[PDB]
Amino acid sequence: MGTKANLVTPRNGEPLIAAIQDFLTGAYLLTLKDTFFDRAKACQIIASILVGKDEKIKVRLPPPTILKPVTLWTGKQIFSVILRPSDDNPVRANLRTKGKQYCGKGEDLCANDSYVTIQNSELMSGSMDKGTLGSGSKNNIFYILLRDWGQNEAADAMSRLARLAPVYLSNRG
Amino acid sequence: VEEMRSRVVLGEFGVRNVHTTDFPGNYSGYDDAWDQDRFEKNFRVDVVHMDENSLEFDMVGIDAAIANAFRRILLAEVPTMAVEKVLVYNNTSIVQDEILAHRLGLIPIHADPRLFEYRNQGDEEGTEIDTLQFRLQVRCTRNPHAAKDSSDPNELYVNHKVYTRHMTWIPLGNQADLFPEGTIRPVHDDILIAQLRPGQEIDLLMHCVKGIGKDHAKFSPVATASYRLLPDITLLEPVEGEAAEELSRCFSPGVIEVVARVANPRLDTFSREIFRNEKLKKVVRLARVRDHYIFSVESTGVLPPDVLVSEAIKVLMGKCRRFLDELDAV
Amino acid sequence: GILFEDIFDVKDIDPEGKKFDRVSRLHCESESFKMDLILDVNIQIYPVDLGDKFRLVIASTLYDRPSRADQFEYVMYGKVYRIERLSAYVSYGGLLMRLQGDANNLHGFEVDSRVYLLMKKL
Amino acid sequence: KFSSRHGQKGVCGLIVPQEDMPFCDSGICPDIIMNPHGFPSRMTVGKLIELLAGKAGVLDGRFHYGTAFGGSKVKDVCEDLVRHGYNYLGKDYVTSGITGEPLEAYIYFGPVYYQKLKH
Amino acid sequence: MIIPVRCFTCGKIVGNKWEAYLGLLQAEYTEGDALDALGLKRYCCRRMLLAHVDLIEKLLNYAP
Amino acid sequence: KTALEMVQAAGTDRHCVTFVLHEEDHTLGNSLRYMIMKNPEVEFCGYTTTHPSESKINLRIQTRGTLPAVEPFQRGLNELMNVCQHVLDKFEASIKDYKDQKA
Ligand SMILES: [Zn+2]
Repeated sequence: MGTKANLVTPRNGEPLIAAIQDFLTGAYLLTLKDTFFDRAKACQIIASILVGKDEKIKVRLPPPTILKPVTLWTGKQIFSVILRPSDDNPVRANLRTKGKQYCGKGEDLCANDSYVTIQNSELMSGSMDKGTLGSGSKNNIFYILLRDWGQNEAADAMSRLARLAPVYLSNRG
Repeated sequence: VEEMRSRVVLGEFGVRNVHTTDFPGNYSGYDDAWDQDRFEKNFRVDVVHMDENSLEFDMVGIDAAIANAFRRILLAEVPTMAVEKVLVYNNTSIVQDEILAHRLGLIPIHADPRLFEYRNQGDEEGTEIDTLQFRLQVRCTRNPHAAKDSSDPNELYVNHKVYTRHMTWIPLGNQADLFPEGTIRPVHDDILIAQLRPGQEIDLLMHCVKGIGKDHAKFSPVATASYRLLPDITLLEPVEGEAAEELSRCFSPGVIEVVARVANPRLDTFSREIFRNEKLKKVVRLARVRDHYIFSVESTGVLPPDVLVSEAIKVLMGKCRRFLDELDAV
Repeated sequence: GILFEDIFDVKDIDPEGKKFDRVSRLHCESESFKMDLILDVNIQIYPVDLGDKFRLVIASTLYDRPSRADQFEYVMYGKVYRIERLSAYVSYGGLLMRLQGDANNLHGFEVDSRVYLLMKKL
Repeated sequence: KFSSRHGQKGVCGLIVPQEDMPFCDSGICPDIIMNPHGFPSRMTVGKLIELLAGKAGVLDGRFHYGTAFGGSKVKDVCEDLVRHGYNYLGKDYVTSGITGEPLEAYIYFGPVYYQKLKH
Repeated sequence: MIIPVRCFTCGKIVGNKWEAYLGLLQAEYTEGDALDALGLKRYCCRRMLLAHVDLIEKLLNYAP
Repeated sequence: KTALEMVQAAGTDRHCVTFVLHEEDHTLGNSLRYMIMKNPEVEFCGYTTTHPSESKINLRIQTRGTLPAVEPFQRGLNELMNVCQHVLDKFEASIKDYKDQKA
């Protein structure tokens, strides 16, 4: 009866334990295409995820996606730190799906940007809707981290986002 | 091409540039790696309008992270003296006992801290080096020359209202270092503690202790200790011909001159009325300077506000020398 | 070390309407190679306008101590993540690039490899 | 449990210190930070006007009638914030208490009648 | 009950501004500019006088 | 027993430590984070309160080369103490000038 065992309801197979309310609207506003963090805010949002079984990892900030005119990270690159904070973490999550307000035409290249593509636990395109993080969808990441990589990595990546996404949202307002 | 990492820019729907974004290897071409003498030269403090119980100095040239220390340190880490234990005797007032004892807590006390020390143990007796006792004995009757009117100052008014004038000071020990108005009860002598009707008493001793503001907010030395970045408003287009007096009533009143000139930007409250105009919202970008803010300290009256700030910096320096001596142990 | 380079002409600054305040998706066309690309560019740092010839270089590496390739003035960093006349989808965190067409000159590309942009106006 | 005079009741989940809380420009740190997700599903737009009719009310020294089917409209409350130098919707520019930098978006702000109730 | 001697949000000393406020409303002074005469700039310290009811003069009647 | 370091691994790594500063909060962390991020040899600095119930922050410093995760921290305070020495003196020289101008 542990929560790490019953992440999944026995009617459908859907996950019931997943983000609700603010965490979803936190991580959507963070993985939205427009956000850009400098190494000021980037190491501040990331270092929120270092308490309570997580304080003993060499947290690897990914290299930034703009270099020359100003160097700054993007929002989705910091959401990848949720799925794989350390260097020696064995999680490689993979997911490709539609989203809400889907563009209809175009696979992943249209400007509406509602098409998630995660390769090796690095969010490559798209923004995290409810349908890619919440409860009820069989293609959110916490369901994908459950089936492919055990249930400890799904509960850790869900308890990482609950710590990370309010720390962004309370400073974004 | 041009870099406003130095102005936050306020749009109609959001605030655009916000985070400080000035650390080594962020903005190519710019070396910003904490040159100490560069900070030492580009920084000044411009004091505006210091009477009693206010202060509006500037501190131009620090990041908004250390500025949010001095706001926070002022708010809840500069110590003051306030009433903590109300030894109650007969109290027949209709005001309840704890609510009286809580309302004695919020009264500020003019005896300055850093003459006293903290209360080490429980130590409910006090040691006259830690505490500061007050007495309150009010028993109201009818006055004999009262007319037949129902005017509570005239009849029933021996002491109908328990003001803070009725509090007195029981010098605990030598207490000759402090003078006659030296521990001026409650900084404000007009504070209404409770009301009475004849035949009712309030008899209570008090104990004052030195407390951090974050322990309880009655120890807070300052009413508001907020700060705000100095705005600067740039008309990108020259405005004239009755649109200037349109832009006059749009902003705060003193901010503007009438052609249109942005005469004095410091007085601007961010109403953001430009975006209602639909014509001038493309004309002028409004912005606030990042490293030029405006502090506004208004003390309750325990310590004068020019000594609150110089105490607020003094305990941040003490908070980091407390840690630098930890590394010297290890 | 260059994977791919040519001169490009940006033709639609944002094709389907401005959706973001800091990123607009360009549509460009090459010079004599005819490589269509659909590149997102942070325009707050690097503003681009309609009909502007700009260089574009894709490099696997840049070679402050090793004295980087910095003659260019807008450098991103991201990985290729799909190869579908080949398309070649590159992602820069969230900023997509769909360099397309004529697979003989696209030969340097692969999948799951780190890729720099080095743009420059003309 | 506190309620909010619109049926949006709520257990007081956290009690932060005052210095960790998003003060606006004039110094006013809030008392009760309310979550904005109570609004778009419940559609209690009447709460969003009390933060407007209250905030214009205290600034003018007046009690705004919001009755049923009438009361003070928004088009006259909003032009009372402008006289006191406030945003005409009430969304005031705050700066965050924790980090010290200004918040990315404006924050709605005002006095609404929170009644403690007996739980 | 009685006037709370602080503002709840900022903590300006506001308990000593009640009978000074009631002395102003006894005169011509409008409800608005009475609080501007007492030095109440922001609205959160303004509601402590404006929205306050004084039960303590009414309870006293029923408390011999 | 306020500051205490947290070793990254049983073997011990000096390139990344986690300072736990007791009885404090953002008042220092966010002002020390800034003064230690302006060091050119820190690739990662950041702090978090473990819980609002307890009172501690967890500063984590990660350098580039072989920085012992203590030398920027002992220089984060030393640069900040030199600031608070200077900003105090520029404050008291300005109040003393403002009061005299009012006379
Ligand atoms: Zn107040």
